[PDB]
Formats: sequence, C-alpha cells, structure tokens
Amino acid sequence: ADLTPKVQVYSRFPASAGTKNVLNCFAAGFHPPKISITLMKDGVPMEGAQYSDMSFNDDWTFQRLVHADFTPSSGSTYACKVEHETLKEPQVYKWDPEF
Amino acid sequence: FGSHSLRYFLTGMTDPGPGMPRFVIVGYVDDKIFGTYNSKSRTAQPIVEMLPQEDQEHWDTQTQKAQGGERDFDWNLNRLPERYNKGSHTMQMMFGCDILEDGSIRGYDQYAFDGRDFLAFDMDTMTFTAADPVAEITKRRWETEGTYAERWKHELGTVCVQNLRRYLEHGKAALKRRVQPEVRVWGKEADGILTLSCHAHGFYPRPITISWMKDGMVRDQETRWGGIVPNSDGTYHASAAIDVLPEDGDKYWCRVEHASLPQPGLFSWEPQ
Repeated sequence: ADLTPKVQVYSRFPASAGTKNVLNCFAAGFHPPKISITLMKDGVPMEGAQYSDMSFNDDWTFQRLVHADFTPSSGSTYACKVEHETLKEPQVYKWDPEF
Repeated sequence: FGSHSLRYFLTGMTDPGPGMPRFVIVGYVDDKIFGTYNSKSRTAQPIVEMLPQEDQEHWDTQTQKAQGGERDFDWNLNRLPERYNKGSHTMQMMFGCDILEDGSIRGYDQYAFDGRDFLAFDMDTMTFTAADPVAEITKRRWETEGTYAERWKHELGTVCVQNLRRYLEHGKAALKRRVQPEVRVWGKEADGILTLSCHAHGFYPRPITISWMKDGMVRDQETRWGGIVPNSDGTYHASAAIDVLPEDGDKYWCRVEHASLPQPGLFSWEPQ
C-alpha cells in the first residue's frame, strides 16, 4: 500500500543455457502510472522490449508487463530496473535463472 | 458454479510517460485480454489469438465508443483536480458484466480519481454512490438528470451482456483450451540454507495452487508465494519458495493443482 512498484522477473519457459526464451518483468501495485521498466543484461539494456498497455488491479493500482526475446547465458546476469516517482533511486531486481 | 465476465479497464493520464498514450482501454473476458484501445492508434482492435475472425463493423463501433470515452476522460482530468483543490492526475473506470449459469446477470461500474475511489453505479437499484463529499457533487448532478442511470442500465444490462455473449462464442477456442504448466524445481544454497523454488510456467486458465510439503505435510508457515503473473501470450506464471536444510533437500515435494492436469502434480528437487 505504499504505492511503490512491486516487481518480479521470470522467464516465459523454463530456462536452459543457449535456448531461445522470453524474459519478463512485471511491475504492479504502483501509482502514478508513469514508470520506467527496463530489462538489463550485464548492465546493458536489452533490445526489442515490448510493454503491455497500461492497466490496473481491482484496488486501482497500476501494473505493466515488459518482455523481450533472449537466449540466456550462464555467466550473464539479467535484471529488471525500475524507475518511479515514489523511488528515490532506480531499483533493480535480479532474475534467478533456475539453472 | 459457472459464470463468465466482461470487464473494461479505462485509464486517462495527464503524465503517461514519454511516447505513451494518455488514454487506454484494456478489455478482458474471464482471465483473457480480448481487445484494446489507446489514444495514439485511436483504434479499438481485438486480440486475434482470442478473437481470430472478427468483423470490422463491430470494431468500428467499439472504436467510436472508445473515442467518446477518451473525450469524457479528458474533461475529467481537467475538472476534478480543481474540485479537490489538488502534479499529475489520473482517471480510471472499471465496468462490465457477468452472465451466470443460473440465468442471471450482474453489472459493475466504478470510478477512481488519482487512484482513489470516486463513484459507483448499482445497476439493480439504478443508483449512484459517491466516495467522498466532492464526488457527491457528481452523484447528485447525474442522478437529478435521470438519464445517466437509464443509459448505464442499458449499457451494463443490455449492451455489455450482448457483447459478452458474442465474445464467448467468437472466442470459444481460446477460452476453453487448457494449457499445462511446465513446472521446474530448482535449489540454491547460500550461507548454509538451501532455498527451494517451484516455478510453474505458461499455464492457462489462471487459477493455480502451489504447495510445499515434507513427509506428506504442507509447510505453509515457511512458504513464500511469488503470485500469479502474466506472460505476454495470454498464459500465466506462478511460484513458491521455501528455505530448508541442505541435508533435507531430497524430501520436499512441490504440489501443483491446475485445471489442465488430471490430478495434482508432484515435483521434487533432483540435483545431479
């Protein structure tokens, strides 16, 4: 209820090194709706990201999905970086690769 | 008990962000986006993976209705901040209907300003309810007109239900198709604690359950649930984690219940 974004990062399919996949970042629970959500590989923005049309939950708080096609590499670090006016600094969320 | 729902989620924004539309509508049938509108394209269009054979006539109508809503919201964002003696602003509406197996219907119509409840309409009694004394001005003006209540009764109890029935028929294949979760269990040890994570990838419909168990007994006190979150293709993701002793890793089981599975699935951590 603080109106900061709550964020999680997950792959579309169970991940395997070198197998094409999609990386998702879902931010929810925030207000106002303006938000920067950026998928990052080793500190570099991922190309080809797509964002969902602005929508909201039954409690009126806003949410957005960002996703990008990617081929996960062991020894790369993937993250979702979020900027929002409730946040003093950008917040980052690491993807747990599950391999 | 069977039922279906049609919901429209309308957002107008004074500050949507660079290159983002100021007004957006997302429409859902059950747990599925069926269509959208935004103020950049100025077009209402179906999600073809749900509604693959739509006629343009219907969507011309939806487009014009949505353009009207866009105009209505533009005026709200101008007028309401002043009334509240109040930076950026938003207007939201959630409306729609349900049809139930028992033959009945329900209607919903709720508004919010700056992310706070503003106004609601009750189809059955044809009355409005305001969230605060400023909103009460709108409530009283609308009700004294007589027309808003008649028009919304029609919109929810006739138009919405006709469209819901239409999308259920047109979208039958996508709505009834079940997609199984691909479940993975992973383990990671850090500082003497093994965290077990169960992720269910790409399931449809939305309802799912995930439980962690040891020696047959659920460990709900120790479980952290990630929540059910969307994929871009209309399917969903969910997760649960639990922290365990490394030596106990092999005796925990993740149970997943989903409509696509004939029985609850059971999954364990199997490190090499």
